[PDB]
Amino acid sequence: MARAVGIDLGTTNSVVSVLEGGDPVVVANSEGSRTTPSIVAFARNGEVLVGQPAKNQAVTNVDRTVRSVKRHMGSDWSIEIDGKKYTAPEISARILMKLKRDAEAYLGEDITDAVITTPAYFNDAQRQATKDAGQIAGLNVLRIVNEPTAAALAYGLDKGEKEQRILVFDLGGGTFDVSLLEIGEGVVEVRATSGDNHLGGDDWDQRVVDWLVDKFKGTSGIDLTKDKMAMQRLREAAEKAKIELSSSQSTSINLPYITVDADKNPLFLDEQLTRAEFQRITQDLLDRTRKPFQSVIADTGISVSEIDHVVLVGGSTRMPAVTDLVKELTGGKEPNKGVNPDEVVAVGAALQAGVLK
Repeated sequence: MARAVGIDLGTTNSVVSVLEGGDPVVVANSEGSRTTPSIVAFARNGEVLVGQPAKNQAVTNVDRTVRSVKRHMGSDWSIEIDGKKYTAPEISARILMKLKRDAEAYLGEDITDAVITTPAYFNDAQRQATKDAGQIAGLNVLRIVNEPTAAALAYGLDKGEKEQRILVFDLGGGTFDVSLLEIGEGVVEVRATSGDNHLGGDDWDQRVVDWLVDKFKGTSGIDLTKDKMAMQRLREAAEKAKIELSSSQSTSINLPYITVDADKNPLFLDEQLTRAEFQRITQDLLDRTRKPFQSVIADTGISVSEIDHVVLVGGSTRMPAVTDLVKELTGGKEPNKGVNPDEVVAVGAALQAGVLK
């Protein structure tokens, strides 16, 4: 009975984990992925789309698509859709709802209890909105854990000396959260935070798209930003291009017959993006992280040599550009690998759900 799911109710992507005999296992979506886009869309027929199909229709159904609702949880923010205003609690509850339903299917049982994580900078109103979202989704929020806390829990960071210094570098899709933590008897307390609420993987992908458009245009003279379908697959290509460059030095973008030019000539986007070019481009954004990393270090008065452990969360931290930056940032103090960065927080949450009960 102690076990329950942990939910990483993320800004752009949410993840569910569950303790199975004490072993946190990340729950897969009905869509075939363990990572669920934190998007809730109302198709123009009264149909609730949560996750990837909400993402798929977002560009055409922006009218009724809510993305990154998490950014407004502590407010009175609501979207009036066909007679009903959906408050940020309710919208995020729909995520939780989908996530609950898949976990139910996965597990073959109804899990009512859950730890849901929130960013360390969320205030209690924002945490209460999260609790409310949980209750709306039929979840009984056991506790809310800060995402940095959960991240440290995920790696089982129980130092034999109790007291431990954690740097948690969170580069998610749409947000950047830096946090220094103090661990004591399984409790991971926050000492300082900083970050950039508008920097994440979305901008790194976006620069790849921009590059693709710029090079396409450079060759054909066509503004691909004017065609939404061009832009959706450019984002898919960009996403995967970044992913490939997390290990490869080069990746190939292949989007044939994208759109229509003046002469109806075959417009095949065929581009080679090197990891070096990728950095030449994206370092405009990688450099934005250096300042808030340092501001946490400065706010606590704790040098990098005094950090016992570094935790990287957010899938964008899988990039070697980020990894090497972390190595400079932390004096070579090596980030702990073994849990997927996007799943880390969910893992910790699941763990706290068992510890807690």
